[PDB]
Amino acid sequence: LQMIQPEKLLLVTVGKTATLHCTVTSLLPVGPVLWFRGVGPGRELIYNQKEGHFPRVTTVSDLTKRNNMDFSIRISSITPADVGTYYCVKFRKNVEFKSGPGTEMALGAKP
Amino acid sequence: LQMIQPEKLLLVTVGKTATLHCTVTSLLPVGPVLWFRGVGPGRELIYNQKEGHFPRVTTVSDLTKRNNMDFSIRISSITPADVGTYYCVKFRKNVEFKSGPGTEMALGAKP
Repeated sequence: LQMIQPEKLLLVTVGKTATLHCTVTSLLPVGPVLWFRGVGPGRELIYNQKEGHFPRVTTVSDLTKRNNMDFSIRISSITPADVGTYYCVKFRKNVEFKSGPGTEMALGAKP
Repeated sequence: LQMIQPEKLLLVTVGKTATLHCTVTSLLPVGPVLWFRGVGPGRELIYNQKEGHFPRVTTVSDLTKRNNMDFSIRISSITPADVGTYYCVKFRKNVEFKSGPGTEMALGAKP
């Protein structure tokens, strides 16, 4: 199982919706995929399919589909507060199993 | 009519599929949306819905839908040759009507 995050970095501007791409290369082992900003114990939960309310986040694909492998998310209304590295992380049934390499979100000036 | 490209820059690595996002804020005037790499007379056509064959390119949404406003594309198999600024451009029936601000694709080292 690999957690693929094709984009190392996104440069976004304030107000935009940013899409963070993540794919899994295997449907087993069984477990949820979570999104976090940062690593280590202080990291922030960004999305959990399993449960919770994430009003700024939507999923590109239907995570409840049996053979879904797309864990990409859209985060709306980006502010300077959102800069960081976002990790797509697979858990086993929970304990962390594998993490993606992270996608850095950086903030840029409007054209 | 605005041509929105939320991401100023994508840092991608070799072999990845990169997604270039573009949305139009209006369905009129009538005309096709093309993708180019670069600006000016020397610019390279990257995608044309109207016609042509672009084996490395797929569209995120169905461009033949009446009320489609999503002109985002996926370019597979990125190499250093793909670095540049990609512009989503609306034509009128053709003459260029409006361009997006461009999304730069840069190449990064693998994690």
